[PDB]
Amino acid sequence: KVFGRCELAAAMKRHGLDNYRGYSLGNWVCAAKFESNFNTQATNRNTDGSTDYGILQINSRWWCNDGRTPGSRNLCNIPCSALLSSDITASVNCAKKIVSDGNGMNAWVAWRNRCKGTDVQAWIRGC
Amino acid sequence: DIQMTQSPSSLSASVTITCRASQDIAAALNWYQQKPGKAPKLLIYASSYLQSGVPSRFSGSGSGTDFTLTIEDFATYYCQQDGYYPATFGQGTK
Amino acid sequence: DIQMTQSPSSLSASVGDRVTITCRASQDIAAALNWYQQKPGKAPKLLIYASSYLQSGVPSRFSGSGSGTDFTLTISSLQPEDFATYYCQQDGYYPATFGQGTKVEIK
Repeated sequence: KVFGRCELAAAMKRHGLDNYRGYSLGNWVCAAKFESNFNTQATNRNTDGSTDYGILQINSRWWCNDGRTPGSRNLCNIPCSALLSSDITASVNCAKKIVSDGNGMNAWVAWRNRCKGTDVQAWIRGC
Repeated sequence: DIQMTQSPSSLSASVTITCRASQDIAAALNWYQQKPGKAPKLLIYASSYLQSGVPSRFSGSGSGTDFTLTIEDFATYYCQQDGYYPATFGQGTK
Repeated sequence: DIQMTQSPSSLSASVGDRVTITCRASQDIAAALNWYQQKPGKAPKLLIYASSYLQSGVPSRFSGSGSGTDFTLTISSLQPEDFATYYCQQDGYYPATFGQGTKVEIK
């Protein structure tokens, strides 16, 4: 599924990402746009051998288990083929685990370079 | 798709446009101005947030499903909702 | 803002021809680039989302590619109903910005 901007914000806010670890809601929406284009099924295979899955591009070497990725830690205790749902529950829940503090969104390079310090609230404006 | 119906479709006028969404879009409604064979230019974001450079005679209003743009400026005007996939435009007012 | 440069400005070709339109963003916008089709008398309509995702009902002769700064829309078999102006639009940074458009005509 491909989410709309306000559809994703509303979903994410219900799931408690609004201000999670002092990260305002626009941060997460901004990160999803660049990472997955709001596409719950985006998958991108990395030259490092891992693959990134879902609306939040969760990694197969560290956070989820795809079965084809050597050195698999699967710290979110969830198969990657579960992070591709139309419900974002599994993806939000793994994101909550990944970001353990106020530097945690730096887990997404796209957020780091594109969204950090900009007017992220722009992303929820009108919702 | 969320259908954006503008009215009226055309207007003659010498030196108020409506847009209606089929579904509740809250305030996620943008206004665009297009001159002939030119690209659309964004005038208003999120119902009423004017873009920098756009004069104050252009104001915007509304929430939910019924919205208004308020008026060199002979052009087509388009509403566009960008809160729900796929982003859609109304058919325009000339 | 981000400045989109689109080319060519117009083109004309024959039924069945392959045609390609390019869009260059003034900085890296990843895949946050859409293509709109505006038929005469009509509003712009989303044809391709995020560089390559075809919208439903759009025929498979249309496609798009690119990620970063340079993007392309290809019509693999031009048809008379494609008579339109095509716009790229980056929607990754506020405010959303359009290319200048490409009028496509069919002999």
